[PDB]
Amino acid sequence: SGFRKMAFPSGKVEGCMVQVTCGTTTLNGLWLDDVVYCPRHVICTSEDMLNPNYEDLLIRKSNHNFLVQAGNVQLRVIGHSMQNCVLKLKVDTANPKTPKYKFVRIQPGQTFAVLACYNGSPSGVYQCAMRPNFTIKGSFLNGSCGSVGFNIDYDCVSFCYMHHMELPTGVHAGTDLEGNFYGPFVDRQTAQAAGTDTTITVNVLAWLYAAVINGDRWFLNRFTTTLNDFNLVAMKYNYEPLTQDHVDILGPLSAQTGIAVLDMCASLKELLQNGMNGRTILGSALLEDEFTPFDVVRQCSGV
Amino acid sequence: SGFRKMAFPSGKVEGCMVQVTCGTTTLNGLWLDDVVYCPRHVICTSEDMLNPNYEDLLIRKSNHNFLVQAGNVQLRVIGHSMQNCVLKLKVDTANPKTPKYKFVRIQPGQTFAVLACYNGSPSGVYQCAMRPNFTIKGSFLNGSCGSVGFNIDYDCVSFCYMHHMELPTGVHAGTDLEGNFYGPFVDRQTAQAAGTDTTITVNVLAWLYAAVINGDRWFLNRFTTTLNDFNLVAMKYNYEPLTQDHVDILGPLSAQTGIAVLDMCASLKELLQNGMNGRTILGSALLEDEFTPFDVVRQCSG
Ligand SMILES: *[C@@](O)(CO)[C@H](C[C@@H]1CCNC1=O)NC(=O)[C@H](CC(C)C)NC(=O)c1cc2c(OC)cccc2[nH]1
Ligand SMILES: *[C@@](O)(CO)[C@H](C[C@@H]1CCNC1=O)NC(=O)[C@H](CC(C)C)NC(=O)c1cc2c(OC)cccc2[nH]1
Repeated sequence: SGFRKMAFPSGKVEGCMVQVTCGTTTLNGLWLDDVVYCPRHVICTSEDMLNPNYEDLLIRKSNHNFLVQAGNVQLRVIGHSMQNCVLKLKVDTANPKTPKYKFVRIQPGQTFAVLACYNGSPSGVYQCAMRPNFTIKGSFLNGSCGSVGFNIDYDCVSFCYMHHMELPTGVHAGTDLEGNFYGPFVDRQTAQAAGTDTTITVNVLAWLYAAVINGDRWFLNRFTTTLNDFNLVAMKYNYEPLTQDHVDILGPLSAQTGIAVLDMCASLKELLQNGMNGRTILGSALLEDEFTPFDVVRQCSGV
Repeated sequence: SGFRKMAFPSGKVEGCMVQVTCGTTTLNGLWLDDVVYCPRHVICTSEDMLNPNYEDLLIRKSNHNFLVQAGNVQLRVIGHSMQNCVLKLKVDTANPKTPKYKFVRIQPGQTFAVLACYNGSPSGVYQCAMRPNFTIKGSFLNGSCGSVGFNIDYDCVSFCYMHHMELPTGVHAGTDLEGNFYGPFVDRQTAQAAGTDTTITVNVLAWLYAAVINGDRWFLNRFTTTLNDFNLVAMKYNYEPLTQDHVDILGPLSAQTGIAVLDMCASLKELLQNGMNGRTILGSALLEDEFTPFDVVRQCSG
């Protein structure tokens, strides 16, 4: 038993992390087969980042302008190209530790593991959720760009995020591995705001089921609600709407606890209107929304 | 910026997890050099775990009774021994993925990464804090014994925890890599209770230093205190007493912010006696006690 935010093992990703340097600008790259993926703004200087014409700055660069370091060995760049905001550097050596992998664009509300790296060296790993406003609440410092987010299904690593930016509010923004940003952000040195953040309702419900499976039932109530009436209250409290697909996705958790999804909605409705009154749920004083139904099932099945 | 419960990358430990099976009992082992370490109760039968005499049980075991597998490849056992609650199985193959490592016994309050493992296959990694009552609030299922907790300094892996037991309350207990249980538990199929838990004072102070570093410093007062006066006060609010080592590992943060440790102790004392008065610290009205002074520096420095 027990329930904590838990990331997939990062070993298969650590073996792909490299360092990319152009001028006095350094960040992390991802080395899969004979191509290294990194944020394209590595080709910028301090002055270029204010408003960079990347296509312009890229044609003016030569292969030998890119220093790529895999641990202690230097990889030779034998070609370069740009796909959206991601620079792709072909190299003379294929990474022998390349795992079975795929590039996936994650949906808002879904979770992934983040391997924070600095100077091409892994530093830490933690779970994040792609929030509705397409930011993530991570822990990134200077030099963390190029760090990637991922999940692992059996032995296949699905890469879904590469880090680029920290917003003024302290949250973080990035691209998928095709170089497309999540959210309306742009890779220029400007202060950018995200859209209004909402709470991932299906995740809050799943996390409440995790509390019941771990013995916490104090928030339950005898009342029930309709899907529409719950959504009215949810939208009022800046919660994402709950769809029938979400109700279907919550089925297994409902069958294990014997609590109908719409019964848990009434319990969440009361929590939103009455509050927790100082009480805690699974140790938290706030309603947690960064656990997916999958995340919960994978720690609370059999308990 | 940003504060997360962050775990060390698990790759150096993933390459060391194996599966150990005796009869039908399977759990996880740690393969370092030519030795596999694992919980000794792997030699017990289902009905035998009520009050095992591990010394007699081991007498009835030979090298050929132990099935050690890295993946599906069997590692031949060429010797066996018992050290406290851990079994050391000498194997014929030295693990080529063995990292530079050491065995450490952590103190209550310190944090470490836990690599959840099942049938020798890593499944997840998360960060834990060793409670003052020698328990960790983790996520462990059937088959998780033998999973290890660890820290990584540069390229050295410091192993500090091997999982053994889930308590009736849902928290977990285990040993260091020398087989010595953290806390007053024993490897036996019985419901054992942990001592009443307390708040990790040293970590709360680290958290306050973190708030100061970020410009959130309303709680700094004009008082100071002796270490003894603070301890006696802290024990009345279910807070751990501080040691000399606790004062010492707050040194870097005290020097970074210019706030003497005992001045911050006096600030904490005020918060304990008078509450927060609706105010928040780093966006929360609850004082957090699962980040060590090192975790704070790592996430404010780099
Ligand atoms: C990468 O490491 C750059 O290689 C870096 C990521 C962080 C720095 C601190 N915390 C992080 O996660 N990314 C940046 O510095 C990006 C650069 C590219 C061009 C987008 N810039 C920002 O993240 C950024 C710029 C500004 C800003 O301007 C002026 C004003 C306010 C916030 C801000 N963030
Ligand atoms: C290991 O996997 C055993 O190999 C297993 C750990 C977990 C199982 C589920 N969640 C875990 O963390 N360990 C045990 O089952 C141990 C075996 C001991 C070391 C011999 N037993 C317990 O942890 C345990 C026993 C009892 C009990 O008795 C009866 C009564 C109440 C709780 C309890 N926990």
